[PDB]
Amino acid sequence: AAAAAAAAAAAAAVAVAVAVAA
Amino acid sequence: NNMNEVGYDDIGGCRKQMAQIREMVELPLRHPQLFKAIGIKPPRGVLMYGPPGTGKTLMARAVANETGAFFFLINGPEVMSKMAGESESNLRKAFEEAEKNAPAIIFIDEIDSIAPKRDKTNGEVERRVVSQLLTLMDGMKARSNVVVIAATNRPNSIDPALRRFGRFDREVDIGIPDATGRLEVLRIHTKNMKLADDVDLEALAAETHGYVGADIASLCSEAAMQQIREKMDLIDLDEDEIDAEVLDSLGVTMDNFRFALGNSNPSALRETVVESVNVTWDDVGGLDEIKEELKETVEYPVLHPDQYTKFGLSPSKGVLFYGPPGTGKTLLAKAVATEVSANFISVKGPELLSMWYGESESNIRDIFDKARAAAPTVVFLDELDSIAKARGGSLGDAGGASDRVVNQLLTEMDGMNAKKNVFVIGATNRPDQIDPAILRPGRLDQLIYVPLPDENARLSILNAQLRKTPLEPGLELTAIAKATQGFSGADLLYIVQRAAKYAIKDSIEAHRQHEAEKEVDPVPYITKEHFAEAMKTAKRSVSDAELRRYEAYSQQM
Amino acid sequence: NEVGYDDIGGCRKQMAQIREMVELPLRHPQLFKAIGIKPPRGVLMYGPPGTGKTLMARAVANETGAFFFLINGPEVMSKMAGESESNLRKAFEEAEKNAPAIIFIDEIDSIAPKRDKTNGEVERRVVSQLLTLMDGMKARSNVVVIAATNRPNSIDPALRRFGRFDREVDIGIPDATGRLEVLRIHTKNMKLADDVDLEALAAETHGYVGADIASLCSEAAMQQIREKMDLIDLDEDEIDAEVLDSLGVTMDNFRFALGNSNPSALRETVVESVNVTWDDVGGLDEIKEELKETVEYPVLHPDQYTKFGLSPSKGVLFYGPPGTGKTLLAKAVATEVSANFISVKGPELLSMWYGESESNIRDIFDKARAAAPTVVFLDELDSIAKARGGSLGDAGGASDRVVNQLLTEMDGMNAKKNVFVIGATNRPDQIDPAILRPGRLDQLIYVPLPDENARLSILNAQLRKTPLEPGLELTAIAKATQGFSGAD
Amino acid sequence: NGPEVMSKMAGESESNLRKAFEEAEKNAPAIIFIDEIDSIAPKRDKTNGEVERRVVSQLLTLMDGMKARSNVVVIAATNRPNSIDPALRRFGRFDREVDIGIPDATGRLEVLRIHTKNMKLADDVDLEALAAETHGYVG
Amino acid sequence: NGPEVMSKMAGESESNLRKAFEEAEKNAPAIIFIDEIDSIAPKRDKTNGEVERRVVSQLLTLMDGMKARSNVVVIAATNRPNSIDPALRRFGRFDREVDIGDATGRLEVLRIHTKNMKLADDVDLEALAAETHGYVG
Amino acid sequence: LSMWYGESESNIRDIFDKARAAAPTVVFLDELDSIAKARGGSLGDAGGASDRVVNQLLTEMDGMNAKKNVFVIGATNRPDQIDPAILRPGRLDQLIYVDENARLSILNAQLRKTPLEPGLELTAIAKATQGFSGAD
Ligand SMILES: [Mg+2]
Ligand SMILES: [Mg+2]
Ligand SMILES: [Mg+2]
Ligand SMILES: [Mg+2]
Repeated sequence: AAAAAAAAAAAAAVAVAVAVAA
Repeated sequence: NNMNEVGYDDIGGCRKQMAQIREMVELPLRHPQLFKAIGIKPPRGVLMYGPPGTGKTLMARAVANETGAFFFLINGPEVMSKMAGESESNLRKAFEEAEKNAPAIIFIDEIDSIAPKRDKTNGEVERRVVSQLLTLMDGMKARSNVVVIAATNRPNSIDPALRRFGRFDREVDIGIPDATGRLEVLRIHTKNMKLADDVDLEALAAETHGYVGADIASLCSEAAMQQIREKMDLIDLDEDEIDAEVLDSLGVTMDNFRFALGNSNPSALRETVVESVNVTWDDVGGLDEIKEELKETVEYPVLHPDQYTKFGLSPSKGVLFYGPPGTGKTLLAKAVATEVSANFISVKGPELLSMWYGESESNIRDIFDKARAAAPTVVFLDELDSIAKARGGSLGDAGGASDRVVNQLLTEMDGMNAKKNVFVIGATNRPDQIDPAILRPGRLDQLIYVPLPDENARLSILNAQLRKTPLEPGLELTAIAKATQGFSGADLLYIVQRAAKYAIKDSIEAHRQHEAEKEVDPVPYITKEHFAEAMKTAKRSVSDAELRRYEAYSQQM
Repeated sequence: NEVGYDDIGGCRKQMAQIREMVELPLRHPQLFKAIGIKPPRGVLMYGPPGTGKTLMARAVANETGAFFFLINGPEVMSKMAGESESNLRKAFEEAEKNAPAIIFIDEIDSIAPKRDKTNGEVERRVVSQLLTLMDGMKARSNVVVIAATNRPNSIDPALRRFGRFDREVDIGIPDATGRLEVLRIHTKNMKLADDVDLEALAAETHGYVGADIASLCSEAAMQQIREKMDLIDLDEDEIDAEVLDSLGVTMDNFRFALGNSNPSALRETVVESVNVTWDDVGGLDEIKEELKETVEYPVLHPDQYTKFGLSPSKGVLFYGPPGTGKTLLAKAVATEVSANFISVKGPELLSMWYGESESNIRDIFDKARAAAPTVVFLDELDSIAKARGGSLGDAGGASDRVVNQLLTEMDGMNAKKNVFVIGATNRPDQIDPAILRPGRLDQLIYVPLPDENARLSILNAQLRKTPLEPGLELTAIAKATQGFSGAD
Repeated sequence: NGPEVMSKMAGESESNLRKAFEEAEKNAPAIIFIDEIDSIAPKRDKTNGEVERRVVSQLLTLMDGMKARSNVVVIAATNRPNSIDPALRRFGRFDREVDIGIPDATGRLEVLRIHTKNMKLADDVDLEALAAETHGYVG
Repeated sequence: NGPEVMSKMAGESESNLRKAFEEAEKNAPAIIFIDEIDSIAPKRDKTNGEVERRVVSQLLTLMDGMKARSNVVVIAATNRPNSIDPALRRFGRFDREVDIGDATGRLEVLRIHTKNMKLADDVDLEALAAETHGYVG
Repeated sequence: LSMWYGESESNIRDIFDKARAAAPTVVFLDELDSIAKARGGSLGDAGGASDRVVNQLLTEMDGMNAKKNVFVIGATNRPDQIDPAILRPGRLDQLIYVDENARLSILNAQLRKTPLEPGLELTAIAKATQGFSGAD
């Protein structure tokens, strides 16, 4: 007989950075 | 009778599509001599797609009933099994039964369970089933004379190999019906049940906008239920028994359908349902010419399509309100959402952004798809200074998502036309921070400036919040208007709320005095003293620098 | 034992709707043949947790004499390949075969994750099998399906279509009268002292829903048990009758339980109850009275507002020199005023990710308006409300999007029933002009330096719990300090 | 244990939870201790997987539903309470949350007496000074 | 073709590939046409199966195992030029690719297709080949 | 102008790669004022991005030999704010100064699929409007 399997690995996120002017 | 269902007379609103499907399914199955004579081999597979409830399953029942040819129903997720390698045998025996018995017809519902596009899948059984279906379908000779009917809710999640020449050559976009089609379907469904005389289905079809196929049936059922509910209370219809005299005195009137319409919404916009806010066009004091122009611009495409056709000017769908805070832009949007007789999806600016990668644009595409489905619709964008920010406003980068979302909005607003009837209303407080790319002609054409109210407009506004408020007979509002110069609608609301608070304080004090010492209400109306005490603290909101900036922007345009 | 329709009070409208749908086609079907059309058969119950949806399912199961199937959400799935769909088919076949029956699908969110954002094939196959069973060829013959959910927006739209789930009933937070019926239901099967007054208790509860009320009752009972088991010995063996009888639940027990329990929804952001009083705040008497009346009028006297048919003012912003006592007023409102308090700092809600600031703000305001009436305290509002466009270099205008989210969410196409925003800033020049607009923060209260009698009042308030010399007088101290503040 | 329930097969973790609860109810009036629940309750809304949602839904159904709990008491332990699904912090599921915080001087002295009982102290050893100079020790 | 290589028997795809290669080496110096290679070669990085990796390794070891006395060539058609294994584009198997980027061919295809029907007596397929610009096949 | 750093210049780089790939071609640079700006002219900017854009454009236009025969077409409203580093000889030296007949042709091409009144002449609109444009 056959069988199934579940899988959830990861994803991709985006970050936010702050800069300084002069 | 239920198993009989109904042939061509059941499905309505899609004459061309039903004629095409019958042409493909009946003629090459009853007499294939004419196809050989003309010299074209009829196809072996036909795909149907579209939004749910459009009538695809109905199409399958109509073809199954109208044509007496043998039928064999299989469904997507019921083909495979637990034992090792039986899905292939199941499909093989299905095709063997389709060939051996007669020139039959095979119908597979929800192919999406079997075609995961081969890109977002990892297992192997799906590969086996897809390849088995591909070879079984390809290995069908001319003499087979068996046709397959496919039914998918979303066509873009299909394995493209099935779109190749020779496999499922004919697709049919069964779309939303029009007013005539919707009225016809209404007639089809409501003909068995009794209907009161006082009914104008033309009005019901002109008012039914985003409903498709089944939603109108839901409307009818809800109206019938309402009729059953009202007649149960008044006659004291008891659950123990039924009186036959009541049964013959049952008729669904137009008011039932009005009630059902007030409680039902299009299925596509079900997720994005908004809380009900009751605003009328007389509640929005002032702004008379602006309100007339907006309603006229929104009404022409929906009431005189022949007039629109008999012309050449491109209908500018977009519009952007700008002005100082508290002038009533959101109030105008509320009034449109309440009293336009069309769909309306309200969104707040920053809600769409998401931390994950891609989801934001996915939200923009799905929302605009929902807008396309429930056509006509009015997508109200709040605070475009969050979505349409200038690419150069901030030197720092937030990950580049801002550019991607702005480009997504431009590609999904530039890919519009007269069809699908979607008017986008903009409303911002600071017009300087919107990207000029959006204000290009053809994207956001109308630019209405909502100025500070004038004396007559201000008096009208003041009268507009005091519509439902009991008021003392001896009060004159012209002085209040004359004494206020730089005020806004929000300031007037503040004045009225302060007056109401003072009145409530007086009422509670008097009631406490009455209870202590022991007309009922000593203060049933608001007083000039209350108004004086409210305007002792009243003041204006918007500053002169902001007025200067808005005047400069207006003069620059 | 059995929970009938008299134990599920507080949802009379929805109770009637679902009772109609379940009974009328199963008590007098002749009427539905007389009207001509078939009745609705699919209904979706949705709402916040603990509102009583599962209780409604239990009541329907107990009352109706028809066959009933119960399905937990994840339980159907299994390890063997293609076993979940077999289970769904077996369940539906059993429901149809035996008799007209009621299916109940609990926690539908586990089964229909929109079939578009999921990436597991098993999920897409279970969704397709459910869609086919509930609508398709030979779908249903006189069987009704009810499903329960907490997040209706996480459901596939195809399931939310007529014929599958035609009507969505909204099991929302009960009103004060609903709380009264809930209390009477849960306090009808116990022995109570005569002093108990349920109407005032229901009035003083402001955001409690269902199981929250049950918790309050349980807490009161437990405290009563911990009030009379102290006078009596431990009694490891058995308890005398004289204490077993005549227990009684005083109203003080309920008040004590109210002083501890909090709404289940707001348990995430519970704040420790600092102890302040109105007498603790010296001076500012007129501001104290105006704030008190502006807060308690909507919550205690709603009939008068509807008599005039006008909404109340919501916002207020204190501004003045540092240490004048703004946070002290906020603490007093938090501790004694009856409305719920959400104390949040200024820069607390910002986050490094993209969009999580506005998501957090939306969540905070959603909780605030859920258990309304509620008071929201924004300490140092000038941190989150910056003049838009003032900073050339910024994190892609993160502050701009935050302030836009706050502005549009606190005033837009919402319901705006009872949310009172309190702002406290000592630099009111950095605030955006839109925030100062009436209808957002209508009351701008300036807290000046205390006068001689106000410095005397503050000194008396600050010496209210300390022993002092009999010959000591504070009028000289007031006469000597002229530019001082409360902190000094 | 928290992560002890997770398995690679699809539909086995919730089956394990069901087996645990059925055994607990089938045996005797029992007590169920779930340690480190933060691994089986990521609020089911900010998470992106699929098995975690399924286990959370199974746990929620088992905790309360039809014939919810017949003579069984559930105890839970966590290091951060805010990162749990609000649906679990309701009466019927988790009625009361006790806050076991930092002990005071008396508590520190009590802990010191409890621990030093098995050790052999000298006649010159006092514990009050040690409990005084010890300030932030969590026990 | 691409997806016509799978069978119920486990590993039969490698046996089918070996059978085809030994038939092409046994009969004559000939040419093999592998249409729709995007199904056989799933680019080996986005896939997660194991029989696909086994059949890709079998096709790799069968394309490499052609000696001088075989004198057979292989032809392969694809739709997208990006979803191909670089191990299949390595030196030894596939190095000479063509980039197939008119009205005469359209008239030829028309006269090939429509010559098996009772067409007309007043038709000019030159105008149909001229006015049709972007059609293919 | 891409928000991501480096990508901004890569856009112009691969735009000129697409231009040089399909030789001959015409690169119509609309609204030159923005791209043709003095390097680092603005004290406050996103890390002097303008200067990098102008340097990428200058170093990807001056590398055009007699081969690949590209041709850049510019258009602007304000010629004051264009960079003299882009108005230099060897890159872009021509200066065409830019009517009534073109306005009449634009009005007649815009009114093609329109049911106009037969008793109507558009020469009055052409003669009354002198310094107008096709958009208005
Ligand atoms: Mg269907
Ligand atoms: Mg507004
Ligand atoms: Mg429940
Ligand atoms: Mg303070």
